[PDB]
Formats: sequence, C-alpha cells, structure tokens
Amino acid sequence: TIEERVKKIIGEQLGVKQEEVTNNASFVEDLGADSLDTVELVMALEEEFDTEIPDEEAEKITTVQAAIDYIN
Amino acid sequence: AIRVTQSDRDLFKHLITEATSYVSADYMRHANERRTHLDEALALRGELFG
Amino acid sequence: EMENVQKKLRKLERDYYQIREQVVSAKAGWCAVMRMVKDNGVERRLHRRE
Amino acid sequence: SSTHIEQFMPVKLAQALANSLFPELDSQLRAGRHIGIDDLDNHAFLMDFQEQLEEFYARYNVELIRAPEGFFYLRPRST
Repeated sequence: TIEERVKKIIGEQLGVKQEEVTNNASFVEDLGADSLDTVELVMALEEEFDTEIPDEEAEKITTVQAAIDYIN
Repeated sequence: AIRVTQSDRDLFKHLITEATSYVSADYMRHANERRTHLDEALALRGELFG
Repeated sequence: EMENVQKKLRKLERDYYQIREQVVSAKAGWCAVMRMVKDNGVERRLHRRE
Repeated sequence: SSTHIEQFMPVKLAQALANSLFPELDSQLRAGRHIGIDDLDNHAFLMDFQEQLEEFYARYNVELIRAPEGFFYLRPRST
C-alpha cells in the first residue's frame, strides 16, 4: 500500500529502522537525512509512484506525515 | 627505552598512513560519482521545469 | 519554434528519467556502507575532503 | 664457495648462537621466564638478534613474542 510503500522508500533511502519511521518522524532531526539525503529521498519517492512534484511543494515536504500527505 | 618506543611508533605510523591512503581514496571515488550524477540530475530537472 | 523546442524538451525528459533511475540505484547500495561506518570511522578519518 | 657458513646458516644467526649469553637465556626461555627491561644484558641481546631468534625457535613450532610493553616470551603452538 501507499502508506507502507512510503516506509519502504524512506527506510531504504535513509537506512533507518522501520520502527523509527513513524508518521510524524521528521527526516532531518529524527531520521538524520541531510540536504543531499533528503534530495535523494524525494527523488526515490517520485520514482516509486512514477509521478512528479513541483520544486517548492516538494521542498515543503519535511516529514513522513507530510510525505504521505503529498503522496496520498 | 628509546630503542623500544621508536620501533613501536614506526610500525603504528606506517600502518595507519597506508591503510587510510588505501581506503579513503576509493571511498571518495564512490562519493564523487554519486555527487556527479546527482548534480547532472538536478541541472536536468531545473532546465526541464523552466 | 516552440514546437521545435518542445522536441528538445522531450529529449531532455528522457535523459532526465535515465539519470534519475541511475542516481537512486547508487544511493540504495551506498546506504549499507553508511550504516556500517557508524563506528566513528567516517567523520574525519575516512571523509578526507582534501 | 664450499665449506662456508653461509651454505647452512645466516652469519648473524650463527653469531648469536655462539654468544656467551645464549645458553643461559635459552634455558630460561624454555622454562617460561619473561624478559623485561631491567635485566639489561639479556634484553639487549634479545633486541640485537630478534629476527634470528624468532626464525630459529620457529623450527620448534613456537613463537618468540614481543609484547608492546617491551617484554619477550615464548608462546607454543598446538603442534
């Protein structure tokens, strides 16, 4: 499903545990993903669901909950 | 005392320096390839959007 | 002219897709090394920015 | 040429084994004694010909070892 495909992408693009990645887990502070890591995370999220996102609306996404919210 | 310590130091230093030279080089090679392809992708992305 | 340029746009689009896939594949592999080098080996010793 | 020490043994090793300190040291070492920095004579001797002694004792399937603290001792192998 989408709400777990997001976890599939996030865990394997940041290397963090599945338990760590909750809905409210922010990438930078909780998951530790920095500038380039978050860039690669958004690219992977785009690839998984074969869609595209605007630059500003994409950069607005900075959390698992926000990630799914834009994805779903 | 000197004769002991000097030896010890020589071996320490040689191993350290050669091992770091051996590993860090390829680690940076990988990091640089990834950086390069990411940069190309971002340039392509921005140009496509514009 | 705009139609002619859109064909260039589409070439760039296909190129961008290819590069996107390649970058993601690189990151997937590199993650394992990152989890493995949490030993404090990376901060300065391995990541010699010079 | 023939009848020449080098045919059978390195010169430095023969020179070590011919020293007056060797029998004492050998005897002791075999008995398990550790050698530190205070017994100068012995220690110095060890230092001078380290590699020859190591190579020698290797014949026995035993390692002549040097701890970081500067003391020598014998560690036997399974064989």
